[PDB]
Amino acid sequence: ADSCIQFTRHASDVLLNLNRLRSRDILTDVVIVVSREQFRAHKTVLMACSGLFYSIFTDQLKCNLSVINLDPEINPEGFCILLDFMYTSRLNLREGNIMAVMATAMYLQMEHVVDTCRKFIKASE
Amino acid sequence: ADSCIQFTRHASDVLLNLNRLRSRDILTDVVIVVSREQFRAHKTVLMACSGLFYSIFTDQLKCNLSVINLDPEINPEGFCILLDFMYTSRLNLREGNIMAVMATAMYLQMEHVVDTCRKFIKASE
Amino acid sequence: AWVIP
Amino acid sequence: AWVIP
Ligand SMILES: C[C@@H](Nc1cc(=O)n(C)c2ccc(Nc3ccnc(Cl)c3C#N)cc12)c1ncccn1
Ligand SMILES: C[C@@H](Nc1cc(=O)n(C)c2ccc(Nc3ccnc(Cl)c3C#N)cc12)c1ncccn1
Ligand SMILES: [Cl-]
Ligand SMILES: [Cl-]
Ligand SMILES: [Cl-]
Ligand SMILES: [Cl-]
Ligand SMILES: [Cl-]
Ligand SMILES: [Cl-]
Repeated sequence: ADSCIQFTRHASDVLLNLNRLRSRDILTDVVIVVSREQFRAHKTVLMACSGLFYSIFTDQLKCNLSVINLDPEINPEGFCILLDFMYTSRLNLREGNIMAVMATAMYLQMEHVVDTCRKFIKASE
Repeated sequence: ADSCIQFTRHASDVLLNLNRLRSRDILTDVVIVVSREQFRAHKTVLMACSGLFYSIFTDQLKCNLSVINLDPEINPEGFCILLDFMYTSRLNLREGNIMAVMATAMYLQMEHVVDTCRKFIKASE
Repeated sequence: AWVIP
Repeated sequence: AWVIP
């Protein structure tokens, strides 16, 4: 209907609760392995944030896997920063991590993150 | 870190994708039964929006159920309107449905929805 | 909160 | 969009 009212803060309040569930390991259904490191998450949140995870978890075989191994070239700290961004909207971008965050966001297919990384690098040239 | 940047639209863009997954029946993990009607959903979204579903899906036995039956007094249209609100932030509140939406929101423990229903009823007295 | 979207 | 929160 075109006669709906809207609760402004609803989407933000939902995302905060999804991050609380992740913190407490409640109903997490996949482990992402990045070299020696492991990260527990919810497949639906990963798909909602990333073109790579959307493709993986809509595949008729990969949708049922409980472990996904990323390319060995991916930096674990870069992945951790992006997983935190998926669950909070906040990106911890610093001089010391920007190259790893940008390469990881290109692999994960997160376009707006790639674009702000490019802008911050260009400003320092 | 206190040095994070924030993408304003991120939470809203995530919620839109969760509703698209529900529309296409992708990775839905529970059926909610309301008398003769059935509704497919994601347990994590239900818990993030409702005090009743948060209690149900954190229980050591009920967390593993694939079907949940609601009280026979609950109106299916009232439940459908609230499920759509959970996945969109938009509430289709009308003269013809407000009493059923308010009773359903009290049962589901959705406080801000109960509060706007009370305000709209009081204005018509 | 509530608004007209 | 990006802002200082
Ligand atoms: C939240 C964030 N998501 C995405 C950012 C991005 O760069 N790419 C390339 C994505 C590619 C695919 C998806 N996932 C879906 C796409 C279409 N339909 C569905 Cl059902 C899903 C799901 N789940 C999400 C993203 C964003 N979206 C839009 C604007 C900004 N940020
Ligand atoms: C999105 C909406 N959620 C809720 C509205 C509401 O009236 N009640 C009583 C709730 C009760 C419980 C929960 N769920 C949780 C609570 C604490 N910690 C966790 Cl991990 C979860 C989860 N998942 C959500 C709601 C809202 N929250 C805050 C303000 C407005 N709307
Ligand atoms: Cl918290
Ligand atoms: Cl597996
Ligand atoms: Cl992005
Ligand atoms: Cl759509
Ligand atoms: Cl069952
Ligand atoms: Cl609410």
